[PDB]
Amino acid sequence: GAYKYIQELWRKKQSDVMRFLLRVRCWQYRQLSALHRAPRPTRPDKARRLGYKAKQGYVIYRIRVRRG
Amino acid sequence: VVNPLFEKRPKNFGIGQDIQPKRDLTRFVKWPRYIRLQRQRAILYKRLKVPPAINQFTQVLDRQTATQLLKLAHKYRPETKQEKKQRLLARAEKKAAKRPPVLRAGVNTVTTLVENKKAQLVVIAHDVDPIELVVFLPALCRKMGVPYCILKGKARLGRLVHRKTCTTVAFTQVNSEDKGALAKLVEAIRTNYNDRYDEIRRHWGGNVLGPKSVARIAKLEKAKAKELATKLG
Amino acid sequence: VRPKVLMRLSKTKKHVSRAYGGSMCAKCVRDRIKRAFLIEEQKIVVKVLKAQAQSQK
Amino acid sequence: GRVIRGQRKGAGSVFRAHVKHRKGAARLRAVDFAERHGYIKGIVKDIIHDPGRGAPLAKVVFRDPYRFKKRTELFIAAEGIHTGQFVYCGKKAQLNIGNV
Amino acid sequence: KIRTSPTFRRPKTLRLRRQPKYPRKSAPRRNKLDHYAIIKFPLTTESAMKKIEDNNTLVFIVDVKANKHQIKQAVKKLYDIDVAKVNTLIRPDGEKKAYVRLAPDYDALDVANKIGII
RNA sequence: GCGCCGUUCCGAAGGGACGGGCGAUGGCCUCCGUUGCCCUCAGCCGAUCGAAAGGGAGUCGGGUUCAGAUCCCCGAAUCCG
RNA sequence: ACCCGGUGAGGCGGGGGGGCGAGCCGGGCUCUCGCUUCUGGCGCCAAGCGCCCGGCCGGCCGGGCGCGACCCGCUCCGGGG
Ligand SMILES: [Mg+2]
Ligand SMILES: [Mg+2]
Ligand SMILES: [Mg+2]
Repeated sequence: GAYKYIQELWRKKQSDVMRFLLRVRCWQYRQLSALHRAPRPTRPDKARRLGYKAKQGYVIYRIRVRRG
Repeated sequence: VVNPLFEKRPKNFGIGQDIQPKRDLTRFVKWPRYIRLQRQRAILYKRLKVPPAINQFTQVLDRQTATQLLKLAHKYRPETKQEKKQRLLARAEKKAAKRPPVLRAGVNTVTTLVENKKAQLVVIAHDVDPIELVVFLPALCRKMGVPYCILKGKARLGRLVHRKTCTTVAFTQVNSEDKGALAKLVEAIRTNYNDRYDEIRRHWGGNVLGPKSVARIAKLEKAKAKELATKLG
Repeated sequence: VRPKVLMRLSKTKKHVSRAYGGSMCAKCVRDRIKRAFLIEEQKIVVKVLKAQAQSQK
Repeated sequence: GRVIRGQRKGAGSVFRAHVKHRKGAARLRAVDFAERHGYIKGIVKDIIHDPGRGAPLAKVVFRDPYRFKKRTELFIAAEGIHTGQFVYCGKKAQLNIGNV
Repeated sequence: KIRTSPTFRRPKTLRLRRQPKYPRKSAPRRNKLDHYAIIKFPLTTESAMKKIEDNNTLVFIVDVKANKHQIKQAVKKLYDIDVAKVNTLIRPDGEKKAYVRLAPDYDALDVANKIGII
């Protein structure tokens, strides 16, 4: 299906498309607050690997950690 | 006839002459943070060097073809929850006393039947919020030889089905009544995309500056052009 | 008197029957009237001189 | 040994400034359409002495060109400005003492 | 619609009132500060009897959570008599001594003999 | 990490009120209050605490107790709603 | 991307419209301007024009929109980078 293509597409991070997406996403999330709700996952495939399903009561919070 | 007491009293809206009126000020609103984020995000999508795997979603199949594609997809809409109960009631009455072809939605079912080589036309919405779901699918339809089209709005594609949003729609099988128009749409979509996918790969994105900076650079270039014209004569 | 007492006093006890009553003294009132007349007359003179400048030019 | 006096001055709570009797911050007018293109006139109401400052300040009353409300500003009174004086402010203003 | 002010405040959205499906508690709590519970006893002090005989009052001992209007309505209900005014103090014992000044149509000595104190 | 910094600083920070329109009620359905919606209006400044000597409306005389009196009694007023 | 200053984030950039100067044969073109300086006055909640419709009997009473107050825009203006 589509999940294996999405999986190795999230794997190959050093490519131009994925570096562009990580740069735009990191910029947008840096403008966002330190702790907020993402109503849908940014990585749906990795969420389904970790155990996230699409039903009521499964919430995802996007938070930031100060690096160092 | 007229009343001579009706004096015309114009206000001179000069600098420091009179108070200024409440004119339109939509540009100078101190907007909230989410509006200010979502505007300059699209501004950065205009500015930054967009790779062709994201730039392929910027070309949309036009309106006159999209209306015919919606007219074709309206005939083969999937079942409703009430229509499922009606068909189960009819099956129960038949038990007491061939399925038609429908849409196949979802990137999983769509890509599985494209590698199974069952699709004849694959509809894509251009405006998915995680873009990595649908990046591989145009080149995958290129390799499998499947016609793919890209349309504006996932809401108008998800209201063909009885849901909210829908990314990819596959046209697996059609009847004999809806074959010729389907072939005429397949031919136009194929000559739009599959014949010219290599130029889509070569076409980079972005590198478009803002209008003020473009106007300033164009002013300096036209000034230097007028200078280099008037020295030669 | 103290300011919260002024609810008790009548209307005539708190101001004077005059333009700018109880806010400005009468000398500065009549000076402000003279100024408000004379700056307006100066604007009329400047308008007449501008009309004459447009008449010559 | 102990924490030295220059280190104790940086912490605060004793060595802070005495800003109670001070009237306010001596700040100019912000940039706008009148400061940018033309000019706008304002009267000098009164000159006051500010504590903790050798320079005297001036209450300059401006007229707001956008909303009907008289603004006040704490200008730094230069030597030669008297009360009842029209201080102009803008780009098209003239060059004399009591003008920015 | 044109933007008049440059500031963008929060728009006045619609909110609803409390329409609960079931109340929080089952029964409303009964008045534990009853009229009988708010008046403990009248005093039989010689000074209190001198105050009753002279200044046409009644001296009561009251729970500390009371109001002057509560003492007034409590005396009016449980003694069937009109009250001119109520003067309250809190004793160092803990309870509230209440000098209830009555109206001069009734007699303080007569109502004291009626309620039994002497 | 218990929590810390920060008081206008990286905030959609108002629930307020004049007038008009509509429907629902209440009272000799006269005329007006009460709430519900919509149109319309609006700058503020930082939630809150912080002086029994700071600002702060308005009470004095006589008499009375073994102990209380600008408080209790009498006679005079006065402030706010 | 990132940093600083101001604001109640109030006219920022181009294209229009008009006037004042120079040269050419009423016309286009390079540039400036855009209404306030003898005075311790006042200045908001539109005057004027046009197009509408609602009720009453050409007349009476109550309202809306656009000009006045140019248009298009993708960062609030600047300063670093
Ligand atoms: Mg220390
Ligand atoms: Mg307090
Ligand atoms: Mg105090």
